[PDB]
Amino acid sequence: EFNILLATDSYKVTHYKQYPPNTSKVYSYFECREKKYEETVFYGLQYILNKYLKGKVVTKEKIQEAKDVYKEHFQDDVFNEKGWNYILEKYDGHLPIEIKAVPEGFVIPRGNVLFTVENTDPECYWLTNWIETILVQSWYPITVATNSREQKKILAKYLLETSGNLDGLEYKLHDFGYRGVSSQETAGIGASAHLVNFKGTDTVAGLALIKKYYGTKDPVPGYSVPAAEHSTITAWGKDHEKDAFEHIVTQFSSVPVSVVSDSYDIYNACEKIWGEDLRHLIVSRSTQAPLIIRPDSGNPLDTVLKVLEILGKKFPVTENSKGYKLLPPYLRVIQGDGVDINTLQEIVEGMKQKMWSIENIAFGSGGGLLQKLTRDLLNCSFKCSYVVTNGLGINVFKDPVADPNKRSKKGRLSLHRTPAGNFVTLEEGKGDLEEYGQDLLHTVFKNGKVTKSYSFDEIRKNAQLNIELE
Amino acid sequence: EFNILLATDSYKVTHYKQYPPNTSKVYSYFECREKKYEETVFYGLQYILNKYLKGKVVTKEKIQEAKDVYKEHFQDDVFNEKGWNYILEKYDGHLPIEIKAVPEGFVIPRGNVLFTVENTDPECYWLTNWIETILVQSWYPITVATNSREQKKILAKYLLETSGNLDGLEYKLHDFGYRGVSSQETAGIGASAHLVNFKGTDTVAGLALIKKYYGTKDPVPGYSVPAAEHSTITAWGKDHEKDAFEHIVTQFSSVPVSVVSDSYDIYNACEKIWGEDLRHLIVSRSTQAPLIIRPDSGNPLDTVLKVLEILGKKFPVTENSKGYKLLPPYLRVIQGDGVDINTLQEIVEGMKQKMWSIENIAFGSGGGLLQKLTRDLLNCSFKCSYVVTNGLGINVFKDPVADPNKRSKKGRLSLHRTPAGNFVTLEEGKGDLEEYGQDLLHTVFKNGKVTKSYSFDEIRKNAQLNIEL
Ligand SMILES: O=C(Nc1ccc(S(=O)(=O)c2ccccc2)cc1)[C@H]1C[C@@H]1c1cccnc1
Ligand SMILES: O=C(Nc1ccc(S(=O)(=O)c2ccccc2)cc1)[C@H]1C[C@@H]1c1cccnc1
Repeated sequence: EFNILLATDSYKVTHYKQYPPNTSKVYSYFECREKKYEETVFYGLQYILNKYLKGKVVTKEKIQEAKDVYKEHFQDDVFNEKGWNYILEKYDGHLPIEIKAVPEGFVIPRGNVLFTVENTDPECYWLTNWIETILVQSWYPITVATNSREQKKILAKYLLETSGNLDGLEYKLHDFGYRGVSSQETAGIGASAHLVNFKGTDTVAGLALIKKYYGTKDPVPGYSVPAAEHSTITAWGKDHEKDAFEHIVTQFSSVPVSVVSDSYDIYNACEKIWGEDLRHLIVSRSTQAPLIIRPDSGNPLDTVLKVLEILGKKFPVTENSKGYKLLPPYLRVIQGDGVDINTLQEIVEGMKQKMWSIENIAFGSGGGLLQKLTRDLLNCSFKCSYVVTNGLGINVFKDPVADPNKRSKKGRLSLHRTPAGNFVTLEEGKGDLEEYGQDLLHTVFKNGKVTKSYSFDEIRKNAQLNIELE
Repeated sequence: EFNILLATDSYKVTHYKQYPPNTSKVYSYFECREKKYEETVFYGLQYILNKYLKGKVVTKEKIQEAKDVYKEHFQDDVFNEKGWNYILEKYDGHLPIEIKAVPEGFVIPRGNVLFTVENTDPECYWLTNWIETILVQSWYPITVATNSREQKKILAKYLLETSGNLDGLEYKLHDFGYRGVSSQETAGIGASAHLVNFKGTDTVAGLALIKKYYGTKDPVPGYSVPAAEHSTITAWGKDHEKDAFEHIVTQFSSVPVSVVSDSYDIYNACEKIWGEDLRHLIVSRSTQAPLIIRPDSGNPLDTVLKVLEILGKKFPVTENSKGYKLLPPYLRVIQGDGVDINTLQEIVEGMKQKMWSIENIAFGSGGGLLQKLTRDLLNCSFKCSYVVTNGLGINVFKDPVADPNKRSKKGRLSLHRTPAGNFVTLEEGKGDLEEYGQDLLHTVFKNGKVTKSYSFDEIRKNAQLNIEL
């Protein structure tokens, strides 16, 4: 049983006493602050609104629970029981909050307003920033989606250059991150964010999240293929690696199958086992059911190049119309160890220099894709920009002397199209002057209700690469 | 509804068809593989056992749900319906698995077995590694607890050197990480792991997790203090920072209060606002209710030093018995921006060089504490080491030619004390020889039941520093 009264930074419990007396409005906004990663994919707020913020989120029992916990946590009675009771009695426990946001999947340059939050009842001035902590966690799906998309750009560039098209791009980066994230909930959120850009995942948790909170026309948003792990190879015993390989490809003879080949000696496995002993079982496979050889150790670039070199001498290689080398359609490789945005770039460039097409390879990423990310990558941040005290609106901001990068925006904000079709954020309520057309933010939450939402299909469309559109 | 049949890496769905025929046993183990972080705090498994693995975790509906999902996910009917129905019918949906583990809170050197997993029914040979994915997520609380403990060692060293004792050590690193982690669940898990070592947190989610899954004799495991955020200062308007400060310290006049002081000019705030305009409201405060000044920007070391330099000119400073400078007891500082294990070390060393006692300062850490950590920090890994096929036990392992660091252990494992009091993991069932005393692994889970549990108090005792001991 989630309790929103216990889902904030502890100090926020004490803030209702700290604002100027007679403050009736607190207005705040979220941005990926300007400071690589010049544009961000806005994704994940809809999950948060539906799972945690909407409907009756306050009850008598939840208030009492919070009261009891904070009494001990602070060793003092500081909890705003009266404020929460007001929301319970007046609004049947629905949050008197209005949130405006850019559409999910939108790709927006750094330093723009992405969403705004304000209270709709003057008694609830303190509520706007109470929910900062939970809303700021949107940094995570934003960052996964953005970093995943940047990797897609790299793959698109190199696939296009070495093959002349983008066929299969959406399957070139596979999510291996389930075991490497910090929790089950994180796994679902992170996997869903990756699926904004790609269709391949082994993080099953992502599927149910998308189905529940976003929705797709297709039965599922993401797909996988049969594959071995080291245990299904090593269990056969060291002297029987060939027997394991034979059993596995025979069990999965009519569908694609990935077989990890580095349990003892990746180079021996490729040259002698796959390349000689079991070659007859590989060359007989359909192009719809390739063997995918999976190295999993050593220097990622060096290993990929040597594996390709070996396979190229054991199997018939062709030269595509761009002049790049291509394995036969029944044989592919996946590199799924040590892949992050940096090593991904290094590998595809190294392959290009050695005249190997990117068609030959797919990538798996686990820790790099879903865990090795923090809120400071895109500087995702929530700040108060406008208050009303004694009936007077005041534009407020921080501006630390030692770090101009931490300066925050002033006043009421709105997002607009510029004459050249770019994005601009207007401060100080200047959007009201109507010199930049209509505000692009939409009301997505109001008084306990979700007022606008997006399907996962819409989100994917919004997040497309320019080259995909082109 | 959580569904264990949908809580694994997709490929594991296909593994029941890949093991050698006639395999009746798959036995696997978890270690923080050897390759800085020489010892790890084992913490978090009990949460996973209770929340996800115990009791009736298989139902008719869950099997059908998984069948339907995997049919579309694989575009093929590969799911092991028979195997899961067997567990449902035979064991009322309880997992026929035995897990043995080192006690939670134990501090164990890298490269040792921390827990093992095996099937208790030959039909369920495939189940051992089905649950690898969910169990391996224990890397996270282990890593948070370990990294938090390592920072405690640094703090202990410098607090001892500059003050002669360890008073208040357990409040020197405060958890600010709630907003900076990836989910609500991660927040609770991570916060609870930090509380193995310290008592200060603003990540409230940690308290509920501890109360539900571990338990403490005290009402709560962690505590906080009133504090401002930038919004409660900036809301007063730029020209009224002083009014904000005055209002806040007066509202919280008899309890500790932290006030963020860098909204516009941290140095002006310290020298002119706190140091002159409002000095009378500070020097009158109780030692049990100090003002804690919070910088939040700039180079962390340079800023801390300059803040201390400023305050030392405006407030009466003493010299402790170790020769280090000490602010009056109604005034302290917290650095809570950009703190991680590396910068923490830099700050305390810099303070020591400038003759400032660590008594003067506490640290807050958010992203560095709970989010900027990965599974490869401690190389937390789950591997199969033993199987029985055709009634014969076989010791199995991986040993990749290009990376000896990824070699895994062979056979049945056990953990023991060495004659010198250290730890050793015995391989190949050699623990059976009884030459190394009792196995330190205890059965914690068997056939759907949690069989051994630890309180959070016990875990804290196990995880104590030597210096504390
Ligand atoms: O290699 C694996 N899967 C896998 C392999 C290849 C691809 S692929 O090349 O994109 C692909 C996709 C669709 C059809 C054919 C090939 C997609 C997934 C799994 C063993 C690896 C894995 C899964 C989970 C966690 N860690 C590693
Ligand atoms: O400074 C803050 N709290 C805080 C300040 C000082 C300490 S302390 O110095 O360890 C301490 C502990 C116990 C009693 C008295 C003082 C402990 C916590 C909160 C504003 C900062 C915060 C909280 C949450 C997220 N981000 C920043």
